[PDB]
Amino acid sequence: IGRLPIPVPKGVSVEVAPGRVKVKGPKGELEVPVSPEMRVVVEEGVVRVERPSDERRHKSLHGLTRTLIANAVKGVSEGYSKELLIKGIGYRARLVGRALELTVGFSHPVVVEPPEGITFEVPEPTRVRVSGIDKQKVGQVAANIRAIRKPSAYHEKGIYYAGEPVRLKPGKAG
Amino acid sequence: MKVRASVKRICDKCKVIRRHGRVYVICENPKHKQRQG
Amino acid sequence: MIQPQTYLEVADNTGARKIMCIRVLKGSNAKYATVGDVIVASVKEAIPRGAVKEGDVVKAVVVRTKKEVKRPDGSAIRFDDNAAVIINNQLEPRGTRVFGPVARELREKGFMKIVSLAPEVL
Amino acid sequence: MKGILGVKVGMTRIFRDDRAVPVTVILAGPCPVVQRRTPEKDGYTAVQLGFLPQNPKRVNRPLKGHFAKAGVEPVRILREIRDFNPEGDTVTVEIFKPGERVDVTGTSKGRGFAGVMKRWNFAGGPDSHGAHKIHRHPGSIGNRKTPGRVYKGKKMAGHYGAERVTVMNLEVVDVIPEENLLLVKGAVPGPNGGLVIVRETKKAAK
RNA sequence: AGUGAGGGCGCGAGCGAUAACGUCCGCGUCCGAGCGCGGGAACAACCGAGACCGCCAGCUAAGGCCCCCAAGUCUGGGCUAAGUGGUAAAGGAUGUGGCGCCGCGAAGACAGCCAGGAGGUUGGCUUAGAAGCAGCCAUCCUUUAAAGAGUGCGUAAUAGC
RNA sequence: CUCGAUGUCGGCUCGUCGCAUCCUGGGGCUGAAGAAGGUCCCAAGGGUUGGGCUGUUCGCCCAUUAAAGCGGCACGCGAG
RNA sequence: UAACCGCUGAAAGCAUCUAAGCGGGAAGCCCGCCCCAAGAUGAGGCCUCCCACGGCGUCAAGCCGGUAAGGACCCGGGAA
Repeated sequence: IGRLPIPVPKGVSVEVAPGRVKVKGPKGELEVPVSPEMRVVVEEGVVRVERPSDERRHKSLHGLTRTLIANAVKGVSEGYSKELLIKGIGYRARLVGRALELTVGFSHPVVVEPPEGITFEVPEPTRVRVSGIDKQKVGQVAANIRAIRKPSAYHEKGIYYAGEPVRLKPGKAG
Repeated sequence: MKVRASVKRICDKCKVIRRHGRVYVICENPKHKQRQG
Repeated sequence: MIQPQTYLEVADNTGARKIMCIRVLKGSNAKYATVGDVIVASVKEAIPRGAVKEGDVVKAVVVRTKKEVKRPDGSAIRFDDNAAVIINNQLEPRGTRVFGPVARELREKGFMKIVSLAPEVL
Repeated sequence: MKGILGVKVGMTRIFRDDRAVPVTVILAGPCPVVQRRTPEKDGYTAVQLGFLPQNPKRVNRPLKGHFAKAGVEPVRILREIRDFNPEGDTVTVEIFKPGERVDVTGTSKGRGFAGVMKRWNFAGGPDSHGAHKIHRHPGSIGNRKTPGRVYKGKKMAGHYGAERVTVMNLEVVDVIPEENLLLVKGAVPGPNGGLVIVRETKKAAK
């Protein structure tokens, strides 16, 4: 009824191999997990995740294999770029090539490196983020960077995802 | 915040989070860090 | 060379060139009112007038007798034991005082005044 | 990074604009007496000797163990792993460059047999209000039903001199390439005019 | 002729704090004084059981059968999965599984979605502002996406979600 | 159990484990600006001074100190 | 890895760090640091070297020389 419907457009390399499902698209040969009982098909344009039951384990498993391998696909279709925005009077940014310029620790050496699907985008640099491929590892690295200085609820000067409304509290007494 | 006990949520929409037998309430207000595991 | 409890000599605005220190002002584990150091004490000896009194200051380490061994293998020993009394900051006590030169002191540095102050023979 | 030696004696010297004290290291130059090829002793390494005490005196075995890659006529020998032999004979006439940091050790001069007194710190007990043991003696050793008995590994009286050991970092100070000698300002680890060795390890980030 | 003082366990009253391998009395068993065997790890009194002496005999208690060690790593149907097994209460909880029950307007559901979030809604005080999103209650009307006497981020009302 | 025998205090000397950790760090929280406090969960690693008076350990007081913890072992220690 | 922070994600067709799978992280845990150590009968591993030593009832795992192959003994010396 509902927790298993998805199409596999682009004629993507949509195949199941040694107990691992191989989703190959712009290159992201993404390895989407395959629980032995979940099971799925990709015929015509329709890709379906099945349920060898419906109890707790399985049902969640469904939500998963479905959503996550769904990922495998959408991903293999484009290229996974994380939109991110650096912003704060205290900070600098430029690709440098394969790292993380960055400067707001007032002893700025910030020489980072790009894991993989990770390409650096400095078009601002106020607006500035990265592109990845692997939705999981991408949101992640993004995070790594955010984390390393970003916080600031009461005074801003950080890195922000899309940049949530950053809830902020007063300083002294007024 | 934590307490080997109590926790009846709070922040009017304070979340009952299941994590590691960890009775941990998650919210949108630090005031509610409810760690009772 | 050192001591905890001590009958030491001074010669600043002293009540008497003598006070008894408790211990060393250094790294919590005294045991050595040592050459060129800074420590604690009260008076032992008398004091005609003088705004000094029978109180207690802290201050800095002069002479010793049991090896003033310096960086340059400069070497010495005076058959005398005494330091200069301090007022807070360190800023020495008296206008002058009876004694003289030699590395260790100035070297510790913080007290140049003592430095130029006790120069000549004695 | 290793030197094999006959430790001489400790003495004082001067450096820059100040004196300070060193020690006399002396080593003719050990040589590839035995090699653990790895396929040989996958604990790969070099064993060498560095002098020569009388030949008329020498077990056949020794004679041929030498035979091996054949070298000379001594008796001072020992081994160390993870150290290539970019040679087949070593001296130190450069082997050990000065103005460098080193680590080193040797035999440990042989003490005696003194209790709570020696062996360990804290000089014995006290003396006066009690003299039925005057000044020092053995601390305490356990108790009633705690473990219900006598303990098993706290310091103890006696023999504590016939052993060996080493010192962490020390300075290479100076190199005398002729008389294969080097001054190093060292804890003269163990006697002198006897046996020692040096090795260098310290990825120490200050 | 011997004990003329004894303890334990279960139930029933004392007492004690409804504490103690406490001490008081009673019904029973007990254990000594047989209570020497099984046994529960090993443990005087907790379930089994009375040993006159044999058996390189077989049926059984209790309680056991992957192994250490005799005995199915039986079959059958479940429910937990924390290692509970492998001591604990008060009490806490979108634990796990189970009821015996509630919402299904396929006049096609809920979390996810889209857009509008309607005009009198405009003081009552306070109006510096209520003109739902400042305090003492208001509980009506038209009007359609069906209607918020406006559950909520708020300041100067207000304006926006 | 112990009265055919179990040395009770205070201290000494050598201590050994323990965490409801004092200093240490790791932390979320603040009525958290900084700094600094204070509010809990994690973690014993090392560390966890001198004197004064008092036979008193506790204690009060002098001077510092990063700090100068509570306590288990017949309140460890007489075959020391 | 502790608390504590996150990524990807369902079962709770919006959400969640959370079984699934991934990461951050403590002066603490294994290592790295030195010091013991196959009497770790589960080593000995490598090097050199005397010979497979010589006589005795086969089962010769007993005798004697065998080798100074080597070492012990006594002597003489040692911060051992």
